[PDB]
Amino acid sequence: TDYDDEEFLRYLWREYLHPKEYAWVLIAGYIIVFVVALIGNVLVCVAVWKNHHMRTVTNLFIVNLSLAAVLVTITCLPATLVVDITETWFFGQSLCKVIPYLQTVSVSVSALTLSCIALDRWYAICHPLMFKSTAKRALNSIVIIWIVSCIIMIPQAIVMECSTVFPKTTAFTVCDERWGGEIAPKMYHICFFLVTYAAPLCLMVLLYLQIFRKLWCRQGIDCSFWNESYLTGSRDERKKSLLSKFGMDEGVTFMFIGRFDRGQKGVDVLLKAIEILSSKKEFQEMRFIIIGKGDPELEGWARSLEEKHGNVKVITEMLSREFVRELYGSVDFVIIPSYFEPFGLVALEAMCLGAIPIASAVGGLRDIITNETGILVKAGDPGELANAILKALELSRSDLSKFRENCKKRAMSFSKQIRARRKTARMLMVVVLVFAICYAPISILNVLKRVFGMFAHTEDRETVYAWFAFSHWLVYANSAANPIIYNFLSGKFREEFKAAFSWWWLGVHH
Ligand SMILES: COc1cc(N2C(=O)N(Cc3c(F)cc(F)cc3F)c3ncccc3S2(=O)=O)cnc1OC
Ligand SMILES: CCCCCCCC/C=C\CCCCCCCC(=O)O
Repeated sequence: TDYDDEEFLRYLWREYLHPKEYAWVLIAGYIIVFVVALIGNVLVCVAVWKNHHMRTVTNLFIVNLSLAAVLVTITCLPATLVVDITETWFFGQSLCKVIPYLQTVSVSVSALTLSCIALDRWYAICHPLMFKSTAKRALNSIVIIWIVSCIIMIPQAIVMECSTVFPKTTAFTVCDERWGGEIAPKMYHICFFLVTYAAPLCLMVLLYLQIFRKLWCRQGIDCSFWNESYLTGSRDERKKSLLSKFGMDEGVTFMFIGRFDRGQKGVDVLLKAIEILSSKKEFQEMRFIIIGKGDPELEGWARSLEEKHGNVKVITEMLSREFVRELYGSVDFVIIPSYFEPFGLVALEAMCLGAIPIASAVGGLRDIITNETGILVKAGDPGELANAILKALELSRSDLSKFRENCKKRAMSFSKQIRARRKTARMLMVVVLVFAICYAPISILNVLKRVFGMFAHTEDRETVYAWFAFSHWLVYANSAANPIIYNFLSGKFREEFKAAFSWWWLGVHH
């Protein structure tokens, strides 16, 4: 008649010493999370492996984010519910090593996968080469993440130990970390806080802040304002009216709008090109509007060409938003001879209103301007810009209306891409924020406990064990939350969630 088999009876003989009866609010909260995390995360894998349009690098990682969340929801979640209520280990020495090893590996996989998503997004949106990763490269990085996590969390499995604690007189079994010397655990739990929480979050905040700044602000094209409908009449009716205001008659109009910079916007390239062209009879067919302020030398050069030629006009005063809109929907060509332009907001603004851009083949403008929607040249070459202004005149003897419609369709198509990339970043950023808030209490509490040595001398252990149990539930709640973020913030996931639910209950879609 051996009593080694029964640990639950020994817990009943001690149950009176530490009652809680907030156990029902924790059991209810653990069941709710268990169902939502298991249903939601499996739907994530299914929705990606069903639809081949969904197999993007961002989503393949998101599946590897749900694979680790299903692993803990099954193996680690029920064991945490029992321990945080009974304060006893009922699962034996072998599972005292495996279960905590499975949740440290899962926390490492989750931090490194979220960092690779930010990394992949930054190399695709911010890096000047605009890298386009493949599904093969995303799966090999996924394999490596699991290999790395399984190695770096091996010391945790060695350290866990299941021991019977004798001090009323009825002993009970517990599973905890057991280190030799109080010097190694403080070193390790610093390295755990860094690799799993601190270092990834600082990396992702720095990568997503550059992604937010580019997509929201630097590429923030307001299509509600830069629109064709705000104009009146036909384009040649607006052009000749505009020229007559500056004392010019009809002619192919060229427009520059930008600061007079020494190295950047490139008005010095345009000023050099006008002097090249000024020696030709084709010059008197052209009209130039140079709008800008800045370097005093280039100003004097622009006012010197303005005095000499009657088809050059320089505007140095501050222009209203609607005024630049009137120019874009009037002039024939807009010249952007930039040395450095990583966003090309001027091109999107001008093409949306019909202007045909003659721009440098630099990153922001090279992406937007194609072979059928404008003319590209070398950034620092005034002679190649002079040739392009001659080609724009030759083309302007025919009807340019076909090119204007291509420009409007290309700038709108490019704004759709920005708006699509924006929604994906906003969704990923919420996931990160929710990851930060969910792991914040348990990461801080384990640093204060294991490194700083807090909670050792207790004033009241109820509040400390309550905060510990609450923070532990929040970690599994993060696995419940992410599929809800995908449903609220991604239309591709939302419809695929509805199609998998309709098949599962009704069989109505498939
Ligand atoms: C599920 O069951 C058990 C879990 C644990 N552990 C644990 O509570 N945490 C808390 C924790 C964090 F601090 C940070 C974080 F990002 C995620 C976490 F979950 C650990 N904290 C530091 C190192 C290793 C672990 S841990 O081994 O995962 C211990 N004993 C168990 O059962 C006997
Ligand atoms: C105490 C130090 C422990 C070191 C843990 C740091 C783990 C980082 C190592 C590998 C992370 C895997 C990144 C895979 C590269 C893929 C790049 C990509 O395409 O995003």
